[PDB]
Amino acid sequence: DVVMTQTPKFLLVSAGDRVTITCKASQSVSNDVAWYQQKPGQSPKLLIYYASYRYTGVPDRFTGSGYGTDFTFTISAVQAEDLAVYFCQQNYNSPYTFGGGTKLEIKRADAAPTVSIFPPSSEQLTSGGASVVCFLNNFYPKDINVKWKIDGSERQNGVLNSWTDQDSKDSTYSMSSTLTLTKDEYERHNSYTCEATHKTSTSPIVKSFNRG
Amino acid sequence: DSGPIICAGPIHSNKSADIPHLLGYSEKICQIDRLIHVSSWLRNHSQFQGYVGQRGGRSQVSYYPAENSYSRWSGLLSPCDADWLGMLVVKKAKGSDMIVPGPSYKGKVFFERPTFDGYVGWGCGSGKSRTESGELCSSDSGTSSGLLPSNRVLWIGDVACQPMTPIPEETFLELKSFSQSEFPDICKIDGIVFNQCEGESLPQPFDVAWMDVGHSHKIIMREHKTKWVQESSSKDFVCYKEGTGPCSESEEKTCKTSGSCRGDMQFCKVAGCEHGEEASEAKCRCSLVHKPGEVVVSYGGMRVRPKCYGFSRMMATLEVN
Amino acid sequence: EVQLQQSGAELVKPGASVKLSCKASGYTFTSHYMYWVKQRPGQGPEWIGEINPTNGGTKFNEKFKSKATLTVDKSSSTAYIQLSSLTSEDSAVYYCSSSGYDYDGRAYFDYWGQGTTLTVSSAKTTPPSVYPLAPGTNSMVTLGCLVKGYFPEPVTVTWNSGSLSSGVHTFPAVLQSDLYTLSSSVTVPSSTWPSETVTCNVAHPASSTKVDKKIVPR
Ligand SMILES: *[C@@H]1O[C@H](CO)[C@@H](O[C@@H]2O[C@H](CO)[C@@H](O[C@H]3O[C@H](CO)[C@@H](O)[C@H](O)[C@@H]3O)[C@H](O)[C@H]2NC(C)=O)[C@H](O)[C@H]1NC(C)=O
Ligand SMILES: *[C@@H]1O[C@H](CO)[C@@H](O[C@@H]2O[C@H](CO)[C@@H](O)[C@H](O)[C@H]2NC(C)=O)[C@H](O)[C@H]1NC(C)=O
Repeated sequence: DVVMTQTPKFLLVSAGDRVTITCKASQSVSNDVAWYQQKPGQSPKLLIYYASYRYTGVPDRFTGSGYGTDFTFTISAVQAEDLAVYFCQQNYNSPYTFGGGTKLEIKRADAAPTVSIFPPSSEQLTSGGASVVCFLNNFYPKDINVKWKIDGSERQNGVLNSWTDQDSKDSTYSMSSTLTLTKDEYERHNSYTCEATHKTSTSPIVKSFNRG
Repeated sequence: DSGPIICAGPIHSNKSADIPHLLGYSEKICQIDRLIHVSSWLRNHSQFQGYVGQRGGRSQVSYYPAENSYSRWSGLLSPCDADWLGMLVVKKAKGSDMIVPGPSYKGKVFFERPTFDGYVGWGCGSGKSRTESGELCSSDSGTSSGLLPSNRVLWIGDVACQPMTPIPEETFLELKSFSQSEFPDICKIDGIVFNQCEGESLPQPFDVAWMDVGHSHKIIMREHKTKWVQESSSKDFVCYKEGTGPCSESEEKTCKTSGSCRGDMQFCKVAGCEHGEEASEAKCRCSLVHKPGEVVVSYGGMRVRPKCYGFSRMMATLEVN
Repeated sequence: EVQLQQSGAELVKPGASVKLSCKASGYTFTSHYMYWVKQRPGQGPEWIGEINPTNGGTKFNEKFKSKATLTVDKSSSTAYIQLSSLTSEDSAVYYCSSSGYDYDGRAYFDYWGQGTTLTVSSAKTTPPSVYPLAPGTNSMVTLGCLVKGYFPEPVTVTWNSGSLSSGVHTFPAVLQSDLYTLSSSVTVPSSTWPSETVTCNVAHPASSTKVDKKIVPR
């Protein structure tokens, strides 16, 4: 019913910078808006209640301000820990409604992915499967391209990728690319190569191994 | 008659001064005198800095309606008063809490009313006050000191609050059933279904006698008898140092148990007291609070000692005929 | 003291219903509304409804009026949500929470369940295969664990029964076909690994599958 229009949908800031999230209620909600910080895997954690009161145990840097329809949430100095989605919630009149969150992300010095590749295990080859795993760890920014070469020939089918969330500690991203051939298909090639196109090096980071 | 219970009105100088938690009954009553409880409420819920009741304290709070029998007895506890003493809860109004028409809301920073199922207070943040309808808080430079006179506080209702005698649920269900009988055309009161009427008016101002008996909702009354019994229990006395103000919880527990302090007639009668040869060079003195006693409501052929007894404006919907 | 304990992960076929439960403890259950909020993967929260534990009275987000039935058992301090007519769009984390002003303690409180995960799918629950990743050397060394072909979520990978937690990257399980594959890497000093055994421990509760794989060297 009461729409909470939360801007911006995204922040990119450096540790130390001030962050201000705004939430405009489509109608007056008194001071009854709460500000939640939500980190991945966790439930929402209340930071600010009643528009402008820090919930107990909340660092000084988190503040909120507002009454009526204009609410501002502020991290006066973003710390790397503060990677999360932030959202206002109106709890003035039911149904209580949430701001569309704000993904806060930390702008940070660049970093090459430490890449490493991993042939199938003896246990997987026994079951007729052959996954070739490639970890690209602790890079920045999140933009990274991974290419799988089988003996120099690129490959796309059977390529599963996952990306970690930005790191709370070092503000870096990390990615895992898996290539599952069959065993038979795997035994009849020798070079399996993981190819990392990233902003840091000019030439794609590459690591590989050889064995049928 | 409606002066302070124990403490002349405050003259706060810092709107940022902390409100201390006081254990002593005479301490808490002194806060209630200085409207420190309402100021506390406002700080807690309303983004309010400072105090209300500057200079005038509790004796000068506005009331709706302004003729107000119970405010004359300073020792009669309004909902906010009981809330400070832990006897009920004045909750923060949210969107589903109806502001009754009638009161002069304009410029008010806090108002509260009994509702059908509880007690609801509306606050305003620092430097704001209420519009004339009371729907909105808006800028008010007239409140920027954060030390506001008592007339920025509005207590809706001729209401009196006291320790109840709990009643079994079946009794309340019978009172409830009598109340419905006396008001067959009231459907919802303050949003709470009271009678079953497929077909009802917009919520209308509803002035009604009522008692809170500690169940799901108040029981409203038309024909009912009330009786005020002076009970002289220790809640009816206040212990002070006549200049240094109220006494500690230890000091006041002494006076109300040991009978070694000073005291007016009723207190020496009921707790004993020592006049002459003051053992302590700074002894305390307890006196009876100005109130007619505890109200016992007779209703539906029953006698009740309720939490609150009041006549006040609520919002009721009316059945379509 | 205060705890909202939610019932465990749930996997139901579409069209089925599911009862999620939240046991409140550490506070007076009836003094505080219970709220249910749905959160889909990577989305913001959806407020589902509130239930008054005194009444069983409820206010709903209209989008859920027919999806969920809210009830409360005062006798066990349990709020339940009955989600019916389940489709894949009901897969999400469901939180119970109470928040508001605690008028007893005279402080605001905001308490959340641990979340309960619902997977709406007719895919068969499936134990994973778990594969060591030895790096077949330099200043550090990165190991790995492949947890492959399990359904449904969740899976808990720990390194060295959780004693190895720094330098760890467990990657979001990826769904493909109706099997999940999960990856975890762990970076340790080069003098640490071949000499000190590293083992990924992987638990897939749906299949009661607990397995440890020591990353023996190549
Ligand atoms: C506004 O919020 C204030 C902050 O909570 C609140 O003060 C707190 O009140 C509680 C109970 O009234 C006190 O709780 C404890 O107090 C002592 C401990 O020192 C114990 O003897 C009690 O049994 C109880 O456990 C807090 O001490 C008190 N905190 C502070 C900082 O004063 C006000 O009461 C609130 N005002 C309103 C109107 O709600
Ligand atoms: C306003 O009252 C407060 C509390 O009595 C005092 O101001 C500060 O209060 C903080 C804690 O709230 C404490 O650090 C000190 O008591 C005060 N510090 C400072 C730097 O002022 C003080 O009595 C009043 N403040 C004034 C007059 O400026």
